[PDB]
Amino acid sequence: AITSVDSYLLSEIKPRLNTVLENCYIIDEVLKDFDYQTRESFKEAFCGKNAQHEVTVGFNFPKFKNNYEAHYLIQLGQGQETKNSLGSIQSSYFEATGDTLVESSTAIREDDKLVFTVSKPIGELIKVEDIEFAKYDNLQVEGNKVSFKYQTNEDYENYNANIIFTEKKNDSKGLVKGFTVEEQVTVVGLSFNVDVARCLDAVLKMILISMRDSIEEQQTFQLQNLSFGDIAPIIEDGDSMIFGRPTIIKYTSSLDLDYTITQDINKLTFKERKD
Amino acid sequence: AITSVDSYLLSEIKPRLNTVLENCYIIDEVLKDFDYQTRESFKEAFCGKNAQHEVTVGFNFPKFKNNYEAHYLIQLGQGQETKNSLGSIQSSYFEATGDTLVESSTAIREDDKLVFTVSKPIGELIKVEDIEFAKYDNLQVEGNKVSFKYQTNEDYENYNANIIFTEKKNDSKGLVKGFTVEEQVTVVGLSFNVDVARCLDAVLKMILISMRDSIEEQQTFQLQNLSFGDIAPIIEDGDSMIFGRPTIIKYTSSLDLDYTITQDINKLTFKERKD
Amino acid sequence: ESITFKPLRVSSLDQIYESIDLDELNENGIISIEFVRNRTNTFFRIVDDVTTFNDKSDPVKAEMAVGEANDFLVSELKVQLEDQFIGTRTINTSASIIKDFIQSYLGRKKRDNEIQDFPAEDVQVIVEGNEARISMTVYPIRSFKKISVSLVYKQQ
Amino acid sequence: ASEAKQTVHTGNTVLLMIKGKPVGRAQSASGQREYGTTGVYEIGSIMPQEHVYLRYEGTITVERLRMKKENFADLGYASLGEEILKKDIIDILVVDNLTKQVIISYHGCSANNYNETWQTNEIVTEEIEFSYLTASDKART
Amino acid sequence: ASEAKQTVHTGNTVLLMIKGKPVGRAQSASGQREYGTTGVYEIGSIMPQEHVYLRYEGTITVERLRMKKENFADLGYASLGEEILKKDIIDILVVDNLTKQVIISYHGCSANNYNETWQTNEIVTEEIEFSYLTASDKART
Amino acid sequence: ASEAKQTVHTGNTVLLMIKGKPVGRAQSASGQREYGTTGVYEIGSIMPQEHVYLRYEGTITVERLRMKKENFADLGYASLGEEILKKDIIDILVVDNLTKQVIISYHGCSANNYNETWQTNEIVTEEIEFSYLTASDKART
Amino acid sequence: ASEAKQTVHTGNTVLLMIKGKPVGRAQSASGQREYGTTGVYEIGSIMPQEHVYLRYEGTITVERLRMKKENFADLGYASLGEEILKKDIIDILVVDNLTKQVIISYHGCSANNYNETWQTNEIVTEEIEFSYLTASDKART
Amino acid sequence: NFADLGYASLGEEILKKDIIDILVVDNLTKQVIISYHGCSANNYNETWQTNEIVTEEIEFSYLTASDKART
Amino acid sequence: ASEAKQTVHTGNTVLLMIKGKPVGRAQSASGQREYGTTGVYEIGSIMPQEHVYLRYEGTITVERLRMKKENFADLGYASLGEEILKKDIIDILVVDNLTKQVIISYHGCSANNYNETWQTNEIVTEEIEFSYLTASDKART
Amino acid sequence: DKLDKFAHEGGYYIVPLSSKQSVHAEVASFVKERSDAGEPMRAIVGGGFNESK
Repeated sequence: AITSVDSYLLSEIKPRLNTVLENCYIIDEVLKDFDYQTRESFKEAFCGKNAQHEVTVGFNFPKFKNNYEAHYLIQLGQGQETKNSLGSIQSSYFEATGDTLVESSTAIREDDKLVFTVSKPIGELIKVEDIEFAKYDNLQVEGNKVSFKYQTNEDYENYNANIIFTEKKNDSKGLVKGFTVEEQVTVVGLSFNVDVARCLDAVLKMILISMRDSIEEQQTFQLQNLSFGDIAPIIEDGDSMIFGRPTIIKYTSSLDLDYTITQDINKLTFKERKD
Repeated sequence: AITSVDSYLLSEIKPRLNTVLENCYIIDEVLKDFDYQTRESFKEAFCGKNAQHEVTVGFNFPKFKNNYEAHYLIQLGQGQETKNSLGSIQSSYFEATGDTLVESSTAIREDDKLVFTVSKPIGELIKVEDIEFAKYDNLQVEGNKVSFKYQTNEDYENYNANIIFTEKKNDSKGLVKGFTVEEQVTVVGLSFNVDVARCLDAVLKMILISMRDSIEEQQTFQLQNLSFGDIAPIIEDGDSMIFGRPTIIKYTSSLDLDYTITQDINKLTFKERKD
Repeated sequence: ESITFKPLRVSSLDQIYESIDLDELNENGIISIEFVRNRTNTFFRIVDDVTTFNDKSDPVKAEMAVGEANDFLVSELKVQLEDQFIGTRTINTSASIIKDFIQSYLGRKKRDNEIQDFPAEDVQVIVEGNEARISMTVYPIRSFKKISVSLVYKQQ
Repeated sequence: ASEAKQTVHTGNTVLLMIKGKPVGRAQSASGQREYGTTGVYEIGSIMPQEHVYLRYEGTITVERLRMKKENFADLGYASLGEEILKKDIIDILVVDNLTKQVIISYHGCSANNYNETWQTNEIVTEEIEFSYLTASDKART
Repeated sequence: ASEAKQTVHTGNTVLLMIKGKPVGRAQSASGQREYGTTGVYEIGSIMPQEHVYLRYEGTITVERLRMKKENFADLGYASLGEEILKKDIIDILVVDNLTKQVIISYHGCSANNYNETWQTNEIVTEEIEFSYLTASDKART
Repeated sequence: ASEAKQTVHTGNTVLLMIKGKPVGRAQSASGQREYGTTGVYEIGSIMPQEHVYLRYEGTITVERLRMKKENFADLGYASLGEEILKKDIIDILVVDNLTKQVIISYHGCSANNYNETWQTNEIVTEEIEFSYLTASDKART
Repeated sequence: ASEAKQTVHTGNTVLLMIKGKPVGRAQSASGQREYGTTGVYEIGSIMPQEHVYLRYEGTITVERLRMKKENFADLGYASLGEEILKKDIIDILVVDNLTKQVIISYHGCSANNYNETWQTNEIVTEEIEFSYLTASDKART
Repeated sequence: NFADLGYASLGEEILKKDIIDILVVDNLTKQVIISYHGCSANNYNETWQTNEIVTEEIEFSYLTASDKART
Repeated sequence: ASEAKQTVHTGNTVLLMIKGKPVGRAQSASGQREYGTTGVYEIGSIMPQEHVYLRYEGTITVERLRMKKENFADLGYASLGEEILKKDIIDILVVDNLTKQVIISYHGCSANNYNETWQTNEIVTEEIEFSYLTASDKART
Repeated sequence: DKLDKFAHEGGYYIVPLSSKQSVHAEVASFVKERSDAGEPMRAIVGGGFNESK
């Protein structure tokens, strides 16, 4: 599973940043240490549902003009290989598996079992929220749905559960070959007003903190490290300077490829010899 | 609690610098090692309540002209992440808490208890000056005020105490997620007269020494380190050069965010099974 | 330890039940006293533990000693559990954590010989808002009841 | 994308919990177990005919930064004198940050030695080493 | 070009296999053997007249990164308590990535000690040390 | 290595019983026997023509850590004062832990010596010596 | 691990008393007994038919570090010269520290041997040997 | 074991046990190194311990010892 | 820790004197006593009814490093040849160094054994054994 | 009312010194209530002289 850190960063940042800027309480919590003036100015400009001004995020070298009132700029940076396993072997799988999904699913009644439906089939069930099925419940997964004994659990006929599971792709089996890569990605906020840049950097730090609970980087992009540069004038040739403070984010991910195996043994030929 | 080191530096420097320059005794103590000439010239120019000349402090890249007779210039500098905890967990709290406050409060008489009033409610009481309440005194905090038994302490009805306490924000509980950051901030004094710059640097060093007793950096910005650059001509294109000696200040702070928890257990369902 | 078969100091009894008389009482959930005589000694013994409940299917129902063992086990467990999570200020808790704590408790009892055996995998935990359901099984202890003997005499 | 078939544990996916309380600013922990395997050597063989388990010894260490509150001494988990004799056993749990499922739990933990370092240029640290009766990895999926 | 007459083994040409299952994210392994050679010294000689083999001791260590699944505890190969007593012997095979031929196999492996490290800034690692009855390099070409 | 497959009785596999109870916190047990063997010599030759058995001596030793309850003095299996004359014989069994099969039995055990020790930092050690009438190893087959 | 819950008497839990006082700086204490057990043999068979008890021997040992005050010589519990003939019997008790309950008592203790040592860098060690009439373990229940 | 195999006895059954002959042998060729004739038992010792392996010891007195058939 | 406050006689606190002089380079000293205690037994019961004292045996040992001057042979406190018959009894005192108070005294000391050793790299060791008539501990109070 | 006085006292075993059948029912009902409430108990009963089987 080749990793595109930049796209993941963008997808995590955009909705999360919009949600954070949606409400004032979270912003006030974030900007507790800042002075009244800059805090209130940033809140007036960008914060709130009905904010007239808006921030943006995008990759570097855009052929079009880019808004320099407040923008998050991303560039890919360097990368390095840090650790390897014997034969480049990372893991072995019997059934092809894709991404790990989290889905909410209300309990349902079936003639012998309570069940939960899901969007897609199941390759493996990791966890059901606040449940530890015993032998009596006889937890079974049958494609799309997971099921447990009806009678002794009948109080929970409409349990508002949620599920963490894994997609199923194929029944084939193979080996995972790959290594670990230690990658650096640079993120910088741009603004002709330095105070806006400072507040933007603080918001960036908070959303990076919040991201650590995300499933994907919990499973794929562990060992997050941060590093901040100095406030510098990005450009001097305009009528007014652009000010930005670059930040460097580090991640560790496992670049890997699935090598299928067609060998399947189903018969044995134990015979003696004579001389 | 996101940390803005620059604003804290400014807020600590301005009143403290004004107070230090207010009186001559402290300045004479500071400038003991310097020669008579420069010491007395600086005292004549800047020291004293009725000083005609005055120093200033502000951030870098101001669009307006800035006074270059004597000024403290700040710029943010670099930063780095140095240490982490398991799961990025820093601390656990049952009640939301804000800043740590110190308030003076004269004792008061209540029909059963001596009490101290405070400006704001109490989340936690750290210390009461020169007091170690015993069981007999039965120390209790009830929102705004703290109280102890009247009878055996009646000699102290007007005790001129002071209190170190913590604000109360909410009754909710959550987890503190974050890490430690090792940050560098640059401070430089500017003056077209080199001797004034030297004296200004000495004053800066003294106020940095004095700051170490401050509550906030005792609680937030531990491990202060200093580094001084060489006296250099900041600018040569004017009629006369600007001379300044940059200084680098290091700090360690814990960037963190409070993650609330809505799960509260209040009932138990211990039941057996049959087969 | 059950009161079964233990001696008693009572000087005498109004009636001396026969073997069949004793069997009828015990089979019908009546606890009685039995008399025996040594060479020069006499004992009054408690034949067995039985409650008024008649069915032999479930030992916990029939034998108070077995039911008592279950009673003290659960009650001591729950009160301890209340203190740790309900009573003491707990910030977070998961179903699995409860499962581990339960297994830790049961393992300690076995190490103290209070329980002979149990299924480790049978435990179930469910959490629903502010409530949790716990289900588990433990095998009751079994006491020694019957011995049958036969003798054969032979020459040489 | 996130294929769970290759994921590994790290410091950001683990929590250290005691009595439900997550210990704060915990840095590292190590676990050791010794089965005391020994071989059996006959007269007519240099090779060991078989190995046998004899003795189970296990210790766990924890490194922490001394918070001003809720340190191991203040929490009552550790001890500094005869107060130790009244301290009962504890269970130390390592639980998954994502699912809150258990990864490994130590039962009947007891304290062995206590170390604290006061230093000028670095944050205060303390180390504790426990001896436990048994380990368990139950309560899984 | 590739002249096989000078090739050597490396981490990319080796697989570590147990019960047919390739253990994943395995990092290193070391093998030790001691024949316990001792000399014989006569009265009329400082030199050792001859050496003799007396005792065969051998251990193998394995270092691994704890995957969230199929860790040594979950696989049943290791143990954490009295469950060990019901664990039978195993054979650990080092097999060539290219040909799938065997390079060296350890027979009758038994576990000696178990180590796991939880750390904040690094991926979790675990180490196991086994004691084996005999080694073999058979099944070659 | 496994519980069942090990051909040798480790200390773990063995259990010691007295009068339908196990002996807690047992530490050691030794059994010694002498058949009173002697040689026959005559004038004709120095070499012993035959060997014969004269007297049977049998003793067993046990050590134990004094529990706060269920000691030999508390349990009545051993006595301190004149009450010994009111103590009958005792039978000891050494048992296979797996199946409660018998390994060896001592019949008619009676006490010879009783020793006790207390020390500053050691565990209290209780020792006792038993002399018996016969020792039998039956019911195995 | 805890004070109350430990099933075994550690040295710490025990306290030693004489005549309503504790014995300071005690280090060791041992009690040995012999029932004078013998075997009965006859012409019919080699095996011992029965065992009987003949004579009761009971001795207790104590060691102590010579305090500058309250020694046995100072306290009168032991004597050096002819004053011993003016010393009556003594009773010793070994006590549970928690509750001052009795664990075992020695009645009629009289002195046999008294030993003393001095050395350059060691602590002065005082030892004494007591022979008693009877030993009883009652009032526990 | 010796008790199981009958080479040694615990009770009165010893009187029903005859003499035994022991041989010490070269492993390579099963040649004899030394032999003990007429072995009869003198002492039998047994030990059990918490973490040690069970140790069985026995003492035999014999009539003669011979080293022949080597040449 | 302090000189006066330590409740225990360390070797340093003690001083050994003979005939108004200290003994230089003393290394060890031991005193042993036996009251010749015996038990009374009768036909009625095995238990000893009473204990009595028969004979008094008292011996003291001393070791010393042979100084080039003031040895026992040089000082006349000990003798080698027939001159011993011209040597009278000696009294030994063991003294508190701080105040020259007496701790214990030996009266009527006479010699039993005298031992001497020489070795390549060790210090010359002189040992002597004294038998005395009585030992008294008075003048303390 | 007397039996209700013993609630929340921890006495596992309770014995009424009487032979009245109605009294026995009162204890059985009371014990039933406590057991469900979270306070297990056991009652021991026996009535009269040489009563017929």
